[PDB]
Amino acid sequence: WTATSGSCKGRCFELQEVGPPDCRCDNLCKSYSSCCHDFDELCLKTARGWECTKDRCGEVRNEENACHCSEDCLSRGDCCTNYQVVCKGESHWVDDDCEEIKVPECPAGFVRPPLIIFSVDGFRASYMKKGSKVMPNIEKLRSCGTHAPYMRPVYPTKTFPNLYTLATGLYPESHGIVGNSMYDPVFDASFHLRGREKFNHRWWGGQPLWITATKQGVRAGTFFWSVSIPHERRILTILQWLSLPDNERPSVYAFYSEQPDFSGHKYGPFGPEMTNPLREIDKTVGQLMDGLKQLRLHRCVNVIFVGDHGMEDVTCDRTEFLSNYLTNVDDITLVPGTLGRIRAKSINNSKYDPKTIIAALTCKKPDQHFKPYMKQHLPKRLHYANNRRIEDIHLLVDRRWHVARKPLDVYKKCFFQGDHGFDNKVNSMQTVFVGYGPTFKYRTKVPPFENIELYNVMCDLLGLKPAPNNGTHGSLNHLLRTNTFRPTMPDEVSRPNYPGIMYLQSEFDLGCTCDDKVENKLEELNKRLHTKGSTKERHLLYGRPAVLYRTSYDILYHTDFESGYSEIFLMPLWTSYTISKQAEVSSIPEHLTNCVRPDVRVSPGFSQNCLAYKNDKQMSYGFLFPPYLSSSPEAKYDAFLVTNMVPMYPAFKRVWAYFQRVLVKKYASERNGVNVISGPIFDYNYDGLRDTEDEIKQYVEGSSIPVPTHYYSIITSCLDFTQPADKCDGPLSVSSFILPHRPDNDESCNSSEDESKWVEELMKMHTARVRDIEHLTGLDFYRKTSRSYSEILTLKTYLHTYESEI
Ligand SMILES: *[C@@H]1O[C@H](CO)[C@@H](O[C@@H]2O[C@H](CO)[C@@H](O[C@@H]3O[C@H](CO[C@H]4O[C@H](CO)[C@@H](O)[C@H](O[C@H]5O[C@H](CO)[C@@H](O)[C@H](O)[C@@H]5O[C@H]5O[C@H](CO)[C@@H](O)[C@H](O)[C@@H]5O)[C@@H]4O)[C@@H](O)[C@H](O[C@H]4O[C@H](CO)[C@@H](O)[C@H](O)[C@@H]4O[C@H]4O[C@H](CO)[C@@H](O)[C@H](O)[C@@H]4O)[C@@H]3O)[C@H](O)[C@H]2NC(C)=O)[C@H](O)[C@H]1NC(C)=O
Ligand SMILES: C=C(C(=O)C[C@@H](C)[C@H]1CC[C@@]2(C)[C@@H]3CC[C@H]4[C@H](C(=O)O)[C@H](O)C[C@H](O)[C@@]45C[C@@]35CC[C@]12C)C(C)C
Ligand SMILES: [Ca+2]
Ligand code: NA
Ligand code: NA
Ligand SMILES: [Zn+2]
Repeated sequence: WTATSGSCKGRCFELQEVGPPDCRCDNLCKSYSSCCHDFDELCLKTARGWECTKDRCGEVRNEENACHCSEDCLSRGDCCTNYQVVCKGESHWVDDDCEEIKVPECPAGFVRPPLIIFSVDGFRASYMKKGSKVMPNIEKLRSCGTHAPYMRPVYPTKTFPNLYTLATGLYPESHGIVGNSMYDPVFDASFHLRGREKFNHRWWGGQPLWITATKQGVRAGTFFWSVSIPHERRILTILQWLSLPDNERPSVYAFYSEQPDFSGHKYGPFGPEMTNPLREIDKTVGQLMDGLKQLRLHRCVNVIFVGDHGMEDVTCDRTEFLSNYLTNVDDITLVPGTLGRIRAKSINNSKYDPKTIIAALTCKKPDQHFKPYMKQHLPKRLHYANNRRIEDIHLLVDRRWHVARKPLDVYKKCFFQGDHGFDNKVNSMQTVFVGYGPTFKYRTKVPPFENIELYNVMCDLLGLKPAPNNGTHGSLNHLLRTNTFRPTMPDEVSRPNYPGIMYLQSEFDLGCTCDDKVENKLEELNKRLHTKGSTKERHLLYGRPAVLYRTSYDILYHTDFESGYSEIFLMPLWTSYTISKQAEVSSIPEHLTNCVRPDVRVSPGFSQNCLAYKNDKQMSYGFLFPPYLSSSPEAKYDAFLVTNMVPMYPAFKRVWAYFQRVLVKKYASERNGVNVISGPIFDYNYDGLRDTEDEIKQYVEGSSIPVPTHYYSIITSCLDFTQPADKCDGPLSVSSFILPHRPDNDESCNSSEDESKWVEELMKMHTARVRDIEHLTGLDFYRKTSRSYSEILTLKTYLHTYESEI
């Protein structure tokens, strides 16, 4: 109930939302069906429209008017935004040359530059350039401020997940808004765009910017606007709040536009009808900036112009139907569209089996335009698994397509030409970022980055301490003139042992064999030097990764590679080696095919054993440093050490061997040498974080050899590729992957073909940020470079996406 009997007189667009049943006068009251009876009359005036005219200049104040053209209007703070242009011979903000804002130029009583977030729904990255002709205010912000060529949204690329990621710096799996539609099995409640459940606070996790601000004594505007409030009124209301006395004035504001998304759905991202929506958004930006200039705030406020996701061509006829694959279609509930989430229609149906569903949706049609996954097998870069609101079964849909349950869902439930929601590395899903103001840099282009990072920066812009979040604070310091955050490297927690030769061959009862018995102070002193780390500066180029949790591990040096070998997990945490552009690939020799050699530095009791592999009929093994890339026949023996071995399913070995034999050398040819760091990952609870020893669900049969869920590699080279990776003067270039360690290649429909037709495609899908590998391993890389730490933080958040140019 709401006793809407109170009055909004003197309360229009109040910031403090008042409690039931007292009627509300804030920008969300309409949405809660809760506004006082006179809210429209007093708060949403429209008379005479939104622009001053010559005949209105110096008029007598008429309180009925939407905005004012009278002489008192500037002090009152309620002029039309074009008032000084029409009445005082001033220029529009867009028509002024840009001039660098070296310091804030704010009126007295401003304690810090305000922040205004201007968020546009469905604003595809390529609109900045393709629409630049019809967007002159936006184009001036972009070209005069700091911009990225694009900004990467989170998966799924839908409105609510992304708008709440912007506000919190969290992945959807962490903030809990995992789609526009959700079922929470614990609450037994459903969340939908239309309905009352979405208003319930229990859905919304983490700590959004407005709560962060409020809790730290920084006043916030109310971020969101009921759909019926026209954009011109939203702008005028922001400009009003900015004219409030110092003790009442908010320090952060948001404007939100439903466009161009709304038109994009109807017309496609580039439908000819899309020009007018882009003009309209630009006019709105122009009104803000003229209004700011009027208040002498246009060289004082920081403005972020930011989108939530882009828009793709999607029509009705490009729909896959689950009824075409499954006999049992009415036994499931599907959350459909540009992603699929499947669960049992009924909890009482014990004939429901996810395995049989996955199988029936796996590579069944030539051009099948979706791919099923259990959620833990989704690419780790998506960070889309650790929430009970995300169903176990997921359909990753091809761009341009939809999945649906049955044809009747699609013609009896076409209109649309655009949609979004797809994999967040798809070029059409990319969105925009522009920062303009005293705190941002001047005419600066910054590389693409992810929207998870912005929360930290908005906290920085406001002098707030950010809540714990998934950004990497400092990785966007290069966007900023001032207010940078100077993080320090985490302290290493465990220090390594450096074991020498401590064990005789006969102490090992591992069931391994090696034709290595075939046998000089020249090279014998030389190879002892190699075991002491004499070639380490070649193979460990950025220092050793720091271990950020308590554990017991050994650094092992070899001619061709260095490693940090875990005595707990019985295998390396990391293996680091450099391959020059001129390195040669050799074969595994015949007499070494099945060779595994004990490592005299590491006890039997801390080693793997070959018997365990012989007796495990599902498990084989691979090597982290590839034997194919030994520097010499003699050095090749090091690669067959039991301490270089890791468990690998035969299906996975096909992937790994092709990577090691073919791709590494190829990368070295293309990048002028590469430094590779490889290693296992264990994430049995799919939370994106390194498992402790007690969390491992699977071991090599009869042993304590834990089976990795994933294998990573971090491949680093010189950004300036005319310098060799090992002698690089400047910035680095990286790409990385996290490959799921799976006993089949069902993910790859083409896998019965030669690896050259499917392995690289698999690896591209499982591309990763170094930061992702860090969360998953508790390692910190790039500890010793010549580079600034913020620059290394940026490198660590880099994702190599393999998409062609935006
Ligand atoms: C991205 O950034 C975020 C934030 O930095 C990272 O997420 C954090 O990860 C931490 C480790 O997983 C986690 O710490 C846990 O917190 C528990 C208390 O949490 C409550 O309070 C906080 C703080 O205000 C609040 O934010 C939480 O909100 C979550 O939960 C509600 C659920 O309704 C949601 O509304 C909300 O969206 C959020 O959900 C998300 O997180 C939870 C986990 O908390 C997931 O389950 C959800 O799916 C969703 O992803 C909470 O309200 C605390 O109880 C935990 O402590 C247990 O575990 C530790 C391990 O060290 C152990 O020492 C403790 O003793 C304790 O164990 C006991 O409970 C066990 C399980 O019940 C049991 O097995 C034991 O026997 C013990 O009895 C834990 O410390 C932190 O909460 C989240 N924060 C957020 C905001 O999500 C995230 O990791 C980052 N991602 C990446 C890839 O880096
Ligand atoms: C849980 C908290 C919240 O604030 C919860 C808070 C984040 C939630 C509660 C209400 C909510 C679901 C609104 C619903 C109506 C919608 C509008 C409309 O449909 O008329 C509009 O079209 C776009 C938009 O999607 C919109 C405004 C929102 C967005 C998010 C909101 C504000 C704490 C953290 C304070
Ligand atoms: Ca884990
Ligand atoms: Na085996
Ligand atoms: Na296959
Ligand atoms: Zn949309």
